[PDB]
Amino acid sequence: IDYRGPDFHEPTPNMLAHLKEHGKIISREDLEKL
Amino acid sequence: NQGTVRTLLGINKECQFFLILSSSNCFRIGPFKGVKYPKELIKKDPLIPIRNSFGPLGTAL
Amino acid sequence: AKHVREDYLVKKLSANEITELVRGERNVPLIIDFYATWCGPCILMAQELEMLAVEYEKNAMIVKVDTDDEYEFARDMQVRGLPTLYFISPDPNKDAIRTEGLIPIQMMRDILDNDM
Amino acid sequence: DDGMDFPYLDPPLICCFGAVQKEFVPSVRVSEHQMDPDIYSGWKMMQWNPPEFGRAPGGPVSNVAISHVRLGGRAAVIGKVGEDDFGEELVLMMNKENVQTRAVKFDSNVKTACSYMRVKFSDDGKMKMETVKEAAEDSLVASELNLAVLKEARIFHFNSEVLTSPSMNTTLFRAIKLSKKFGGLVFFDLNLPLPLWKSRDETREVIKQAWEEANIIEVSREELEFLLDEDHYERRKNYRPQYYSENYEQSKNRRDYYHYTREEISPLWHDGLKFLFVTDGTLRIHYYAPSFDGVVVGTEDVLITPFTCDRTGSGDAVVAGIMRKLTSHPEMYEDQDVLERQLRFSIAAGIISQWTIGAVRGFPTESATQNLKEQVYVPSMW
Amino acid sequence: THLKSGQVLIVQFDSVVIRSAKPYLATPGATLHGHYGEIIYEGDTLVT
Repeated sequence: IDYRGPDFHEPTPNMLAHLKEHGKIISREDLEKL
Repeated sequence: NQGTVRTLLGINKECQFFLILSSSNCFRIGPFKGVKYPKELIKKDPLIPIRNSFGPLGTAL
Repeated sequence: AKHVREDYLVKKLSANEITELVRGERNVPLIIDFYATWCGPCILMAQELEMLAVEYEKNAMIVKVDTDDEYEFARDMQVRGLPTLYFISPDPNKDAIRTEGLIPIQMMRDILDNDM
Repeated sequence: DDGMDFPYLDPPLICCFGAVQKEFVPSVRVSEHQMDPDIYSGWKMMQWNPPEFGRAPGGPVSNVAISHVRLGGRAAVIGKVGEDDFGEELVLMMNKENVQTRAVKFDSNVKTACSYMRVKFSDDGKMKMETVKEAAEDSLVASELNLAVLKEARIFHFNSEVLTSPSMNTTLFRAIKLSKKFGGLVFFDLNLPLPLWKSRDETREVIKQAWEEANIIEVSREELEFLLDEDHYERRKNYRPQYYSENYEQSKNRRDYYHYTREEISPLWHDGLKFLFVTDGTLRIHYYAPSFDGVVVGTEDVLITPFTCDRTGSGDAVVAGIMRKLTSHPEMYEDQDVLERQLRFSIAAGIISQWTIGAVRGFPTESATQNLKEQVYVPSMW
Repeated sequence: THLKSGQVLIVQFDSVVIRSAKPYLATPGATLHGHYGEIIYEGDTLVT
């Protein structure tokens, strides 16, 4: 079954990856604490 | 989209709505035949094409 | 923004950007797609172009023009039907190719490989 | 050309002259509404609400021939294809559905559906293109015309696309002369290409020579108002009275199905014409004859299947049904009742053709068309 | 001419304007909802 196509919704985004803004990596979090 | 106002009013005031009558509310019934002659006309005395109508007596200046 | 990949690879460009692309120096074959939203067979053409834009990662550039936006420009390009594709060679010596109708993807590959 | 022993077969042959193409939409204008430039999953919303010119969009002549033969008739196609894989598969597709290909010419000089142009940057920075080498479809010369289809065929059908190329102009006129010499009618379909939607005067100058040679002409509702007056016929459609309606129907604000009078289509009328057809999609068909005129009422439904609706190719089915009933029943020319009764088959075919995706994938059968005609129309009409 | 429903608005020499209406037959012991000339909206009731 070919997804995408005309009769299927847009692809579901990975929820962690979808959180572009309200989420930071551990390195930046460590850096901003000092 | 035009329309004619229609104020209920009637020298009464409880909530005071008002109506708009458009061409979609009222229509015209096609042509028919009937009598339209009912007159008591008089005799003309045309002067300068402005009419001086008088029926019973002669011209009265 | 580098966090989630784009769902669609073909980029929509205006008429002036297409003029700049064709006039300017190029090193890869160029594909110009003419399409409209009300078009019937253009959904299949869009899907096939989206598939083609993945196999040719960086060896080709694929763009589309919306005739509802740029109508006079589409008319000037001698377009007499919506499902139209233009193949532009990377060199100015070779002439361009106009294809009309819902052509198969394999013939598109043959066009921009063996003739461009 | 006189070689024959036995009489021709029962269904009269139809001559289909033009260009062989796959899923082509010639008539293109500027649609007011657009539905997202990238997401094609929502483009189907433009098939429920067409832009009023793609309501019943006609296509190539091969589509018309296929729809005609699928409706129980017989058709033949004149055209030229290249010695490519695409050219060899187009003829295979046409052959798979009993379309005669005795008049399709294979050549190796040109490639199918591919035309070589040249960039011609003009003053300012507006690019142009000039056809250096023509495509295979529009490269038919008068020498390679099958003088057997023209003799046998009783109706010559062609569309206006062939008027956009120099060589096919002469080839088409030679074919018309031959067919008329052999006694065949001329059916003109006005599926105007994009360049012909520029101005009324230029298009009228272009199509005058072909228009004056036609015996039957089929145009859409927009292709007639464009040819007479777009501004006047658009102002007349959107008009509501300031005070009071006129009869009662005007007081319901229904859709505008205007039946043009014979004094408005007079500039597009000539002595040789036998029929003028104006189709407002599948909704209505206005027919004009030398001695009478009228309108056939129909309907449409694309919301019956909102996910598999695709209006492309319905006009070809309508025209094919018209031709099939014209050739099957020869008494429709001078009988208004029979004309109205036989013109609902075309409406049923056009209704069915909008229920599937793909122009050639879902052309209706004759039995299905008759079934829908009988199921939609009251027994008195059918 | 087969006149339609409504109330005659204009009585011209050979024409009539009808303004349209909608009769509702009401039986004895019924409950009219509203005074004379009550502005009736699209869904509100008239009689029980």
